[PDB]
Amino acid sequence: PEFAWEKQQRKTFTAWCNSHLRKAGTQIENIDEDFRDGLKLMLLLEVISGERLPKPERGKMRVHKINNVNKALDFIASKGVKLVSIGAEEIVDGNAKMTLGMIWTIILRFAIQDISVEETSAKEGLLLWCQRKTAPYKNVNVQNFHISWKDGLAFNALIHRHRPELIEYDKLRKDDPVTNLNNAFEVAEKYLDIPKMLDAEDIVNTARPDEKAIMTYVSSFYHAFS
Repeated sequence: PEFAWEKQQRKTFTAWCNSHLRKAGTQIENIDEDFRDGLKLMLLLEVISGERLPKPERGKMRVHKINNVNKALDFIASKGVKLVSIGAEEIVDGNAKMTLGMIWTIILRFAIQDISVEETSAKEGLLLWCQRKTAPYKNVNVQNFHISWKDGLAFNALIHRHRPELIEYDKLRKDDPVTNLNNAFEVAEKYLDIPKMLDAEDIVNTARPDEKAIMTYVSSFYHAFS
């Protein structure tokens, strides 16, 4: 039995991994299984760092997989990440909850941390960028990475600020949140080559939708527009 934030993070983090793994000629399907041998995890880190990790071992025994995951974890540690709750054995053994936490760590370090706006970095910097870009939209008030995005208007406003032809902003009503959210999600996919990472119903019906999932997707817009 699972949580809503858990279904949110699995969809989102899988789609995010795939938005990078596609540049290296592969995809994952099931985040609970497809990183257990460490190969696609090294691949992911090569794509998002623009660097190369130590040669992977493809011998199919457990010890090689543990070795591959430890290289990945060493590469993350080398970029300044203090890994705490996670270890290579439990990843290879398919600790799905731990594997989700490791992917968040990678998203935070490689997609969010280096964002810097007006002497403000990482999550806070990304939020300030959203605030700046959505300033002139009177029916938008970005104050967080959760409820502020629930009605779909902020997503649409972000796109429209950069690419006004993609969004007919005046059609969008505040009390029509699922239409707004899907509209943004569809435009981002078709036109900005940002794959869908969120589910509209999960966003609307959760008092506070998952801010890691929203941060992940929004970080993709920051990089698409930079």
